[PDB]
Amino acid sequence: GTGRIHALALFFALALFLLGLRAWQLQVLEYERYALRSQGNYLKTEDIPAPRGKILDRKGRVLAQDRLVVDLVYTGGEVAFKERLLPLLGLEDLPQVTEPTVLKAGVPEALRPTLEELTAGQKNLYLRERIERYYPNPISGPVMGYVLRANAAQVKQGYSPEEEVGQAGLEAALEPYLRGKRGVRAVEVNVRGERLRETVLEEPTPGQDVVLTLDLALQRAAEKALEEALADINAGRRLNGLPEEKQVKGAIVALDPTTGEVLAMASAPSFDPNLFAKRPVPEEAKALLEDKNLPLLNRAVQPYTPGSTFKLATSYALLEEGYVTPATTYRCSPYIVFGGQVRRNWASRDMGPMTVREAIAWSCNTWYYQAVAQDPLGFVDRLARRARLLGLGEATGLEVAEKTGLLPTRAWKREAPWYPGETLSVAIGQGAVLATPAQIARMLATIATGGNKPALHLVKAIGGVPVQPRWEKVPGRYWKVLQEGLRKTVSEGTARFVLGEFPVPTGGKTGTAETPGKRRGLEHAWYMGYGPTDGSPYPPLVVVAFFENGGEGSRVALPAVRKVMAAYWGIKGSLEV
Amino acid sequence: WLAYDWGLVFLVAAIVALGFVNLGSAAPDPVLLYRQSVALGLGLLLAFLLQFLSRRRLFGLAYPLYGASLLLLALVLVVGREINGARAWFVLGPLQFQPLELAKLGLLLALAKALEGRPIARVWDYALPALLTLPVVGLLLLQPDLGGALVVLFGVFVVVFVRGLPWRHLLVGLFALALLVPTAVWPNLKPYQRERVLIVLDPYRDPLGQGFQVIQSTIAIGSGGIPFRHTAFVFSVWAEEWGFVGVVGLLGLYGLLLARLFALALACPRLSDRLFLSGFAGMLGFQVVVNLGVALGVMPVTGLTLPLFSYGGSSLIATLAGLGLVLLVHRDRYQD
Ligand SMILES: *C(=O)[C@@H](NC(=O)[C@H](N)c1ccccc1)[C@@H]1N[C@@H](C(=O)O)C(C)(C)S1
Repeated sequence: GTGRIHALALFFALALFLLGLRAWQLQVLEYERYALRSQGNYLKTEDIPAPRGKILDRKGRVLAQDRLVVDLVYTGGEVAFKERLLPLLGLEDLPQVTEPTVLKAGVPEALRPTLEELTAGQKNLYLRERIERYYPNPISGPVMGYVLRANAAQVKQGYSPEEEVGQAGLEAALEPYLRGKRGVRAVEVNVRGERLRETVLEEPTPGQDVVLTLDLALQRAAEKALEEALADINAGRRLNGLPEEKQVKGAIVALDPTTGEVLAMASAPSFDPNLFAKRPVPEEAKALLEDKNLPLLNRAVQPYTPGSTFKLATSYALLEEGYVTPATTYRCSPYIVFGGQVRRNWASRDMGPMTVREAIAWSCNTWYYQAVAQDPLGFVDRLARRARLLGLGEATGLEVAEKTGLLPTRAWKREAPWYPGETLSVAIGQGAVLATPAQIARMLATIATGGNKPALHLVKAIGGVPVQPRWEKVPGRYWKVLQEGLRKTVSEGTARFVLGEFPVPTGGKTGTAETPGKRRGLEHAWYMGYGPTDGSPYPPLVVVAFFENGGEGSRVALPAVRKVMAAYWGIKGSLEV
Repeated sequence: WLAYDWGLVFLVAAIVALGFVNLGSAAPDPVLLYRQSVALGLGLLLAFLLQFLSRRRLFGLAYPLYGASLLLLALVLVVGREINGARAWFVLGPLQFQPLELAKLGLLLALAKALEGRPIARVWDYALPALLTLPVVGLLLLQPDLGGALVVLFGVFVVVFVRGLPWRHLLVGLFALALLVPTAVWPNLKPYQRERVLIVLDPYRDPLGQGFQVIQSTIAIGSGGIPFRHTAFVFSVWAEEWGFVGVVGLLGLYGLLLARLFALALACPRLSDRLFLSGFAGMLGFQVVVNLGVALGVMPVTGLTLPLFSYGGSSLIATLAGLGLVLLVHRDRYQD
C-alpha cells in the first residue's frame, strides 16, 4: 500500500531530471547556437523558403525549375553614381515617384555583378530577390500545366501564402513529391539592426527532382504537328462550306508499346506555363480561365467518339469470342439492310471479298454489319468485355487527372430501354462509346506487343528511384491477324499514300467520328499507328492523333502521325545536301 | 499545536519568493504586482482559516463539495466569461474564481471517501471512479479545457494507482484505448483540426508556434548565469535571465516540493489520507512537468501555468488553499 507512492516519487524525480537534462542540452550543448556577441542584441526568427523540385524529362533537359528574380528598387531619388547607371540601365533619367518602384525587372547574370559594384550598399539602391517557377523548355499546358500561390482554402491546410500549389495535370500529381520542407532559421540582430550570424533550426529539404518519360524532341514535334493539321483542318472544312474555325481543337499521344513509357503527349490549344508562374497577377492568364473554349483541359484524357478506331477492338472481340475465323468470307457491299433501315458504307460501290485482315485494311464498315448481324444481342455485352480487357473502359494509370471512358453494355442501357439496332452503331463506335486518346493509344499498344497491356506513366523516376513499369497480359489467341490488317491498312488501305512509301513499315487504322451535334461533314479526325511491324532496327513507337471536328482522319490525323514518327526515327525530308 | 512540517512550508515559501522576484521583470506592470501581492495575502489568510477545521469535517463535505462543483461546472457554461475561446471563470467585478479549482479539490475528497471501501478489481473497479470522473471532465471539455481535463484525469489515475493497482489489466486497457480513440477521431477530424493536432506534435509551424518555438531559443540565451505570455511562460523568462545554474535551483525546489508532498503522504496511516495527498501531489506535479515541458520544447502545449510561480488572480490562492488542506490532514493523521 506504499510502494506505488515510491514509484510516483521516483517518476517525477526522473521527470524533472529529463527536463533538467533537456535544459542542459539547450544551455550547454547549444550555447554556441544562441551567442549574442556580449551585447544586448535581440533574436529574430524567420522561415526559409522551400526550393520546389525540378521537373526534367529523360536525357536531362530541364522542363520546370525556379531561380531568383533580381529587381532594382529605389526610394527617395538620390543620384549616387548614376552617370554610369543611366547608360547601363538605358533609362537616361530617374523617374521620381513617391512610392517604391521597380527598375529593370529580371536582371541578367551579366548585369548583376556590374550593378552590385554600383549598389554601394546605400539605403536607396538595393536588389530584391524573389522566387518564381521557371520553365526553360515549355511544354503544352494541359499536360505540363501551371502553378499558383496558396489559396485561402489551402492556407488552412498548413500552406504558407508564399508556397506554390499546382493545379496542373502533371504538377498536381508531383506536388506531394516536388514540395520541400519550409525550414526555419534565426539570425542575431545587432542594436544597429543588421544580420550577424544565421542559425539553422530546421534544414529546408530542396524537394525531389522528377524524371519524365517525355522526350523534348518528340514533344516539340507533337505540338508542331498540331498546327499543320489546322492547315489541313481548314482545308477539309473549306470543301464543306463551314468557316475556317482556326482554333486547332485536338491532342496527340506518342508512347512506347513495350516499356509502357509515354514519349510525347500534347493538347491544343495549349498555353504557356510561364504565364501563371512568374507574373504576380498576369491579366492574360485571367482571360485563359474565362475562355469560351478549353485551353486548359488535356484533350488526350477526355472522352470523345473513337469512330473507326474502335472497330479494331470489335474485330478483337469478334475473333476471341469465336464469331469469325481469321479466313472468313464477307463481301464489302455498298449497302446493307439490318432489318429496319439501310446501313451505309463509307464507299458507294462493291469492294469485293474480304477477310478480317482485309476488313481492317480498307476499313470496310459492311464487314462489321454482316458479322454482328449473326448475334447482335449477345455480342454487345461480350464486346465491352474484350473492350475493357484491352484498356478502353478502365483508367490508363497516368499521373495526370484522367476522365472516365464510357463503354456501352446492356446493363448500362437499362440504367440509362435497349433496341437491337444500336449494336451496329456501337460496333463502329457511334453508340456513345466514349473513349479517350490516352485509352486509344493503349489499345493499340496491346495489339502491337501481341498480348502485353502496359500501363501508361509519364514519370520515369522520382528522386533517384527508378519507377518500375507494371505489365498485364490479355488472352489473345489470334494476334498476328490484327497486326497484319493494321499494316494492310498502311500497305493497301487508307494510309497507302502517306505511309506506303514510308521507310519504316508502319501499321495502323484511320478514323472519323460522325459528331452527335449535326452530322454535317465535320467528323473527329482519328488515326492510330504503331512501330516497326518487321524486325527492322528501329525502336517501337505508338502514335495516336485526335482533332475535335477536324474531319478526314486520313487527311488530318494521318499526316500528323507521319510527322511524329519521322521525328522519332529521324526520317529525313528533301535534304539532298 | 505547532505539529506541522515546517520543511514543506519553507519549500513553498522559497518558491513563491522567487515567483515575486521573477515577476519583477516578467510583466513589470506595478498594477499587476499589486493584484499579485494581495492574492498572496488572501491565499495565506485562507490557509490560516482552513486550519480552524478538523479532518472529519473536511471529508464530511466531500460529496457536498463534489456535488456543488458539478453545479458550477454546469453553470459556468451559461453565465461565464470567455477569456480565450472558453468560458471558465466567474468574474463579478472585483471577484475572481474558477470552478475547475473546486472540481479538483472536490473530486480528490470525494474519490478518497468513496474508494476507502473495497474496489471490485474484476470488472467494476474502474466503474466507480469513472462514474465520478466523467461528469467533471465532460463539463470541462464543453468549455473547452484540455489542460484542466488532463490534470483531472492524471489525479484520478493517481488515486486508482494507489488503491486499485490493476497493473496487468490497466496497461492493456490503456494501450487499447490509446489506439481505438485516435482511429475514430482522425477520420472524423477536419483538415483545420487535423493540421492543428499535427502542429501540436511537431511545433515547427511559425504562424502559430513561432513564440512557442522562440521559447526554446529564449531559454537557451544565458548559460551559467517576444515571448507569448508571462502567465503560461514564467519559466522561459526566468530561465533566460538566470542561466543554467539557476534552472537546477528551480527544478530542485520543485523536486524537493513533490518529495515532501509524497513523504508527508506516507506519514498518514489512513487510506483516504493516502489517496488525497497522492492525488494532490499528482495534480500539482503534473502541471509542473507539463508546463516546464512546454517551455523546454518537449511536452505539447496545453495552456497551463506554473503553480506558486506564475501570475494568478486566484490560482495562487487555490494552490495555497490546497496546501492548507495538505497541512490539515497531516496534523490530523493520528487523531480520528
Ligand atoms: C470507320 O470504320 C469508317 N467509317 C467512318 O469512320 C464514318 N462512319 C464515316 C465518315 C465519313 C464517311 C463515311 C463514314 C472509316 N473512317 C474513315 C477513315 O478511315 O478515315 C472512312 C470514312 C474513310 S472510312
